[PDB]
Amino acid sequence: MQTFQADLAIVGAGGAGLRAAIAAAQANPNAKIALISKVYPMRSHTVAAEGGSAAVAQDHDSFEYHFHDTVAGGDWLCEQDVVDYFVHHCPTEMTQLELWGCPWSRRPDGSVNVRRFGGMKIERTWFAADKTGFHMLHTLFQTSLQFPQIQRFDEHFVLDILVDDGHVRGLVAMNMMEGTLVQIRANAVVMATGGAGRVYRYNTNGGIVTGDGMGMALSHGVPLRDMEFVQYHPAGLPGSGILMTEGCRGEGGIRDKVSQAFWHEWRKGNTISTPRGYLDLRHLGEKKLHERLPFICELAKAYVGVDPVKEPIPVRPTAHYTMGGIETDQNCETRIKGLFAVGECSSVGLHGANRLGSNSLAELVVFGRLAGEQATERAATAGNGNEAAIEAQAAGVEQRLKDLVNQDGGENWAKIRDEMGLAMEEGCGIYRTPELMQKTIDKLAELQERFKRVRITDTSSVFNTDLLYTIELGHGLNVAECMAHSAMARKESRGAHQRLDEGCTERDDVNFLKHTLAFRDADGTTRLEYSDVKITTLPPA
Amino acid sequence: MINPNPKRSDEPVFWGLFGAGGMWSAIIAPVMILLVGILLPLGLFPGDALSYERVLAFAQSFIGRVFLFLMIVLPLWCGLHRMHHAMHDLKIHVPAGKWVFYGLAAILTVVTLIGVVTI
Amino acid sequence: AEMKNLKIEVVRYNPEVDTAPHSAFYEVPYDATTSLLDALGYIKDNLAPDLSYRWSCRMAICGSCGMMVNNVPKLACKTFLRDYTDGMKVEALANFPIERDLVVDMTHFIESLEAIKPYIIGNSRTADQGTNIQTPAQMAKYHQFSGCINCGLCYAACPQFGLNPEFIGPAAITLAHRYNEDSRDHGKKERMAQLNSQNGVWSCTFVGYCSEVCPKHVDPAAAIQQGKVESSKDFLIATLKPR
Amino acid sequence: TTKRKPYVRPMTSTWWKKLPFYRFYMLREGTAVPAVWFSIELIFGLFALKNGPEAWAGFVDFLQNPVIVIINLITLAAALLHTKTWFELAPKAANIIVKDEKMGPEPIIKSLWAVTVVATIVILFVALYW
Ligand SMILES: Cc1cc2nc3c(=O)[nH]c(=O)nc-3n(C[C@H](O)[C@H](O)[C@H](O)COP(=O)(O)OP(=O)(O)OC[C@H]3O[C@@H](n4cnc5c(N)ncnc54)[C@H](O)[C@@H]3O)c2cc1C
Ligand code: SF4
Ligand code: F3S
Ligand code: FES
Repeated sequence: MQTFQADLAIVGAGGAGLRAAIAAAQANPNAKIALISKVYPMRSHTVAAEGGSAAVAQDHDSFEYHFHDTVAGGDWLCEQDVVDYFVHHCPTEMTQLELWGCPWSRRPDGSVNVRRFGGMKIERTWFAADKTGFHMLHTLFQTSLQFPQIQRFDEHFVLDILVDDGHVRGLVAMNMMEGTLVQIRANAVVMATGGAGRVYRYNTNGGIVTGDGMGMALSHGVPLRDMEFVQYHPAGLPGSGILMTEGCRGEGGIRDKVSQAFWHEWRKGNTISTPRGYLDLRHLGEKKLHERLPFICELAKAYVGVDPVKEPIPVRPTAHYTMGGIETDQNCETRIKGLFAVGECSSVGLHGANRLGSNSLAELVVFGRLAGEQATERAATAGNGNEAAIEAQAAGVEQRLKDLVNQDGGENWAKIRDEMGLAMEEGCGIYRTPELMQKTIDKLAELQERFKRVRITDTSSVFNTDLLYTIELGHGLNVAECMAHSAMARKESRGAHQRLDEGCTERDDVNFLKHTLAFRDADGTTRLEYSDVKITTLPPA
Repeated sequence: MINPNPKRSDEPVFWGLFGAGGMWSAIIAPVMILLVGILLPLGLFPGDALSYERVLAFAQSFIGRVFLFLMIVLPLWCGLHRMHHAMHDLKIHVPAGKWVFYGLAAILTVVTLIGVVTI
Repeated sequence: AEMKNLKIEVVRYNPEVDTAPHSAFYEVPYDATTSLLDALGYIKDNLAPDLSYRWSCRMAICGSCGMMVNNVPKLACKTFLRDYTDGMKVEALANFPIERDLVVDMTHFIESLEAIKPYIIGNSRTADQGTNIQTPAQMAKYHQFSGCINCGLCYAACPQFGLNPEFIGPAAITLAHRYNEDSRDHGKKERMAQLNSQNGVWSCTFVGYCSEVCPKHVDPAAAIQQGKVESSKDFLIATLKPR
Repeated sequence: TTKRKPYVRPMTSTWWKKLPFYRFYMLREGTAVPAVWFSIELIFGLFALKNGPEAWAGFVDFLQNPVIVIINLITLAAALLHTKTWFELAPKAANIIVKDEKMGPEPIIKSLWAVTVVATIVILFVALYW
């Protein structure tokens, strides 16, 4: 078990991750930071964002304006002191990025131009054409390169985190190419692995958005806050679930109203059968479609034989953003000393019951910075640990893995995967019922079981993906169960979470203006608890 | 890996000439081939336009010597240049091809010069 | 309705068993909406679970799709079987060291992006000051070069590179030229040394194929060319500094 | 020890014969052969013109040989392919912004042809009218 030493380690190299790495670097120049990712950083999902990142910028705007737009949107389930913090720091991050080369689209004036996105009263969405995600990630990634302190571990799949006596001490990961186990020592780990959008049978996320990390914290007695909320995107193409942006409609482009209408059209015979689930833009015209949706047009022509300027794109809502994640304090820290979760994999308590368009990226650069910052501090304050316990731990991993490999049963992991996605699409959809919801929990547990009869027919060592997709599936199930259970329990209707059963169809601020915590025990059963939301200046009503 | 302090190449020099050569033979070569390679030998021209007497008369004019020179020389450097990389492209080994190809060019330069510098 | 079935060929290679790559053939169902990255998914899931390959975006923005189709560098996600009913051969990215099946060793690639210092340099302006002022006009100066997704395909295309793996490579140069061109940058000197090497812009004979194959239309050939005029310019001044 | 053994496909000196794009390339950079042969004749004539009056008649009668004629007809077609391609690649060495947009090669290209056109008429005019 080769042993690598570092000051603080970071799993994941998306926008949030890399932002975390760079500040750590800036925070401590003599630091030895370990950056790990199962894919080279430029392929992280952040690269897919097209809208833009938010930050107050116009003179007629204000923080209290942004603040209000955020709580309002999160249906009051937002940790208001966190929102405050977040908001006042967007501008400062958004300037550092430009300052690092990020080509924010400009004004004829020479200044940075902003757009209206996410239905916010006042625009404050900074943008780089409609490739904002791409540009932020690359600028971030490229900026990082200049720092010697940041040691990268490209295509290293993280199996687990070493933890003892309630304090993180490092992690195990697999050198994907060489197929070995690398053991990294650090007194703080930051975790940004991205969302669990691949869980659904239908999503927009990249194939690496399996929410491993989320599952990685669950095993260690950490809860996953407000996991019952999934933000479904309005336009989704078959199989690919390739998105069709929103800004199309502000411009004559042609909601639980249509969402609902086609959804309950499936029970009376009023749905209009199509090959997949008509977006007609014909009338749109070149100039607007190729300036705001050059991406939207090429994926449509590509995967459906449909040109966004000549024919309609066949679509039906698919899963997009996972708000709930690892429970975190105001410093992005978890109930485990030295363990911070930043990015979408976390729950700083920023989005509540519904994320506001373009706030995700902002969050990344905003908390990312803090995430690295507080890590460096707790980093030089950790103090030593019982070496035998740590080392005894790494062995549990190499062993549990061996146990996993030797596992047999003839179950095709890929088939399980399908079924799980298929269950999620039906029981945790735009509209959940105690009836269908139950069915998915049952299906979910059932699969958890079958997961034990899966055999990995591939035993090779150079870049074994058959083995990884499986490990990933492992986490998929686990997290997928908090979502389900969480949802089933929240007997109310809030933002992302919409039920149809008597006495739950409406938002209840009396009994459910609290947070949802799912814990997975060694017994394999998911326990739920409830916490209270921090109000500061904007009480509900 | 990759040399942190690479050897600065001289290519710009030859690319400089080559660049100009290629631009001249692009604009002027065709017509030249035309008159000289096809019109003149088949006598397709008016009276004594392309006859020895008037030709020489042009050849000895300033603008004439200058033109001839470039016309010949220039293309050389554009052409012979390519021919040199032709080797690499074809993975063809040529002993000191650099010198052979470029050398040859430097040779006819002077020769061509002699040709026109005399009369 | 019913669906067609297409016979597809894949150049497999296992460094633990095979001595050299060898072809394999799979029967895959498909339609006008079916893409190759989707065709690859199918197989691993039902025909050979040991098939390895890199992917993720599923939308030609991640740039991990790099692979060979009929001797053409393409992105599997942006490649469709409807166009290959008369045969389809898929091999590991062209001009790279196959590690396993369709996953190749990207080390030199990355090396290159790093060696050219792809980052803003020497701009003292800080967060507080506010954003730097850049007009669309200045921004057009380098905008195009910036759409690079590090997909690997230009290298697989340039013969000069295949002959000369010591060549920093097109994209690499492109990336550089981008930042040189960005008015907000003042670190051009820190990049010239590499760009002026025999393995810099001068390993290029301008075949104009990389620009022909980029799936994002970056037109590196142009960058490289523009880069030549730059280095060709540099060389000049240099011959003039007895300073 | 590692279990990796990287398979490196060899690159042959015939790599270009494969894909037609490579083939069109070789003709361009291969357009140089004729481009020289003509520059060589030029020199023969420059020298031939000066050498002697009677040495000239031999010269013309030389290019008057069917073979030499063809070769030049070729050298000319080549001189146009070259001129054709060269005009298409040139624009790419320039980075020109016109009102917040990097203008393409279509403006430069079309104008290079014009000059080229204007030249020929002149060269031909001066050459045959006096
Ligand atoms: C198509 C699309 C468009 C979007 N558009 C916008 C928008 O316009 N505006 C906005 O505000 N938000 C938008 N979002 C949401 C937002 O982009 C994401 O929430 C955000 O990018 C997530 O970034 P992240 O830093 O948390 O990590 P990600 O970018 O998902 O990266 C996670 C990282 O962790 C690594 N990792 C994962 N598992 C492991 C493992 N086991 N071991 C090692 N490494 C691992 C991955 O390799 C990767 O580097 C969009 C999302 C999608 C899917
Ligand atoms: S130069 Fe273009 S095609 Fe090549 S890797 Fe970069 S983005 Fe891809
Ligand atoms: S085609 Fe190859 S030769 Fe250079 S100009 Fe592009 S990398
Ligand atoms: S696999 Fe995402 S870019 Fe092709």
